[PDB]
Amino acid sequence: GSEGHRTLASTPALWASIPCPRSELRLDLVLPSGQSFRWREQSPAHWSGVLADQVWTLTQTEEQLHCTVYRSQASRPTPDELEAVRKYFQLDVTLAQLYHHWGSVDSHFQEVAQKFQGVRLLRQDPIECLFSFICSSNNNIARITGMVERLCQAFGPRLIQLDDVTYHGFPSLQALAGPEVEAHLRKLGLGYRARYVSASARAILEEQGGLAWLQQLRESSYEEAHKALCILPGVGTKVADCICLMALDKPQAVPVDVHMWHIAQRDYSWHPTTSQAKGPSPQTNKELGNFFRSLWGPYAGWAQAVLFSADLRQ
DNA sequence: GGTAGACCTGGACGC
DNA sequence: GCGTCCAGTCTACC
Ligand SMILES: [Ca+2]
Repeated sequence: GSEGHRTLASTPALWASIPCPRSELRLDLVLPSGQSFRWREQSPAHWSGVLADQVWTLTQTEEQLHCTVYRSQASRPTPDELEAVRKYFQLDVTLAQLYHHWGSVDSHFQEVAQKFQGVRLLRQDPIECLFSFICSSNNNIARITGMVERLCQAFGPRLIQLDDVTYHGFPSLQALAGPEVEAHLRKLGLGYRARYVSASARAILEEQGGLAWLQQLRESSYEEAHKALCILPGVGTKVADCICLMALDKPQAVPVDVHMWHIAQRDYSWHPTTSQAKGPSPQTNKELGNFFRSLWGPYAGWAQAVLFSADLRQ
């Protein structure tokens, strides 16, 4: 009863509400591995994970976002705690407003977007996002989720246990920088990315000024930020964009990959013009990214998320 | 400066 | 059921 993951039905007195229409947010479209890889629908329509260093379970109704915290006497979330939720979902950004603009300038978005309202971007932690996406390169979402999970089990701070699940917070730079971590990661299956995680941790900590460095990029320019990020091992343009776009408040960053070429090509008949080659290449990927930035504007990245959600569901 | 190949893993095809 | 193919960075190199 008071054990296991909670539910809106089962322990009512424990949930608080955040005004939020399913049109402005769709948990089933945002939390599935892709932006973050740490949320799990442990119970239908109920997603659990670590948010702001505590475990929560989120579920929604047609006009309400219900939340629940596990921290020591159990109680519905406090108001401030709920804010952390709004900050994470960047609720002050109005999806209706953004969708309208994109629709206005792009008939195809206009079409496709209808069935997939409520796709926004999570404001993630630089560290987690950096390393989560270092694991994403030349890989698929299934393995990535697995890799990230093992990584957090083995190196992240132990949080609280629900049923047979012991939550962990994302590892720290120090942790990831520790000795013999690479051999450890290799044993978890991150393959060659094992070294990348190990090296980027040490690199940040011993060559760029530590944690503060990343935290400074939130204030720098996308151009600068993306630039700086590329230094780290296993971090190219793509991963650099993911980080800028999902944790460094750079909403115009557009992560270009084979996925995107497919969309650019079959939905816009897009061709590289000022570039050289006909297929994917550093110059051509740079172009594809510019194409969408001028087509969608300042929040191009957010827009891309919408097409990706609608696409995969087909 | 702008290409090619190589690359840990493991679920998908295709033969 | 085996071998090839998918799902970004990095480096050797013309
Ligand atoms: Ca590929």
